[PDB]
Amino acid sequence: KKVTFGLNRNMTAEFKKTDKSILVSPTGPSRVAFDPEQKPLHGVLK
Amino acid sequence: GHMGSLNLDSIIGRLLEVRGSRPGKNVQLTENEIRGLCLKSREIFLSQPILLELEAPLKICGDIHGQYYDLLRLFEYGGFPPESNYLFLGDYVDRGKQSLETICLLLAYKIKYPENFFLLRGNHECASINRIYGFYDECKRRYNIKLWKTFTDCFNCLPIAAIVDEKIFCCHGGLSPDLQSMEQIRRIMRPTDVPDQGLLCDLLWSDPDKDVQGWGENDRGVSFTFGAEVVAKFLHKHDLDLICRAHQVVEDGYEFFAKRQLVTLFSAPNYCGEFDNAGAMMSVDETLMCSFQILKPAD
Ligand SMILES: [Br-]
Ligand SMILES: [Br-]
Ligand SMILES: [F-]
Ligand SMILES: [Mn+2]
Ligand SMILES: [Mn+2]
Repeated sequence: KKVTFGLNRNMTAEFKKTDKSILVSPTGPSRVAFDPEQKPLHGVLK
Repeated sequence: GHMGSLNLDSIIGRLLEVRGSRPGKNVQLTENEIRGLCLKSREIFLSQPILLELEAPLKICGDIHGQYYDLLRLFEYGGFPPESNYLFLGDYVDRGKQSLETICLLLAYKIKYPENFFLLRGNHECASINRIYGFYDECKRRYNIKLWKTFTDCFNCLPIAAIVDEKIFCCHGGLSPDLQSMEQIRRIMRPTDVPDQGLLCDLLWSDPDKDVQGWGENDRGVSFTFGAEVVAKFLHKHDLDLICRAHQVVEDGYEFFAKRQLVTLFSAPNYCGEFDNAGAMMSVDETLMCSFQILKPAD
């Protein structure tokens, strides 16, 4: 009644086991993995 | 800035450092750093419900089993917390080579983003199981037995199920013949071990099986299998749309059951070197539209 599946929106990243994990980054190796001051927009726990 | 006794930001930085390293490199935290992760996350677990009621948007992940660099790939591809909200379905430790780094990063994100990052209990977050299947040996080799017991006491406080926007029921294993009211889950007191039978056991251990009409006996030696009719009746009775569970390796990283009334997620590709499966996570947007983000081995 509410849940639906949009499988056309699936996305797949291929990788070799020996590849650096950063190499699956959609925007490349300059993306910041962790900013200790970044806050979440809003909680999802009720 | 302010450090804090847990030295949390430093721990996360060191765990994430190896994004730029050859997969397999260890991150060796101090014992007291790891104990801090266990004790603070334990307190957070007990402060939130054992039956988590969550809102979308959310990315849901299946088994990891110590494949730390696949966990890092999942975050790199899905977005590092808090860029995305995460719910994991259990089985963080055992089988793989780096259960330690895996659970430590997960506990650290739990502490860092406690309203946006969630971990359920899987059947391997249990001392009688991870004594045998690898986590104990890893703790003993790289730390000591006492730290393993500290993890156990933490795991005994993990929540057990989650409901997303009153429509997606999530747990590690599956349904139980004793699960009749959600209140029965809410009444489970923590800390608890996983019993060898009963509601808590089945939530962590049971499997769907299209070849059984109702409830069958499970090849794992505990708990049950349940057929498509059991799923249909369960969803109908609780006004739910979907069961989201993990616990079984699936070739595509996700796998539907009973006309998409149930999905199995599994997020450890090339599972412990024995299978050639992809790993996936389910992205649930704010309309409860579900899609899959997949890590697919090539080599
Ligand atoms: Br001891
Ligand atoms: Br089926
Ligand atoms: F999200
Ligand atoms: Mn399992
Ligand atoms: Mn598993």
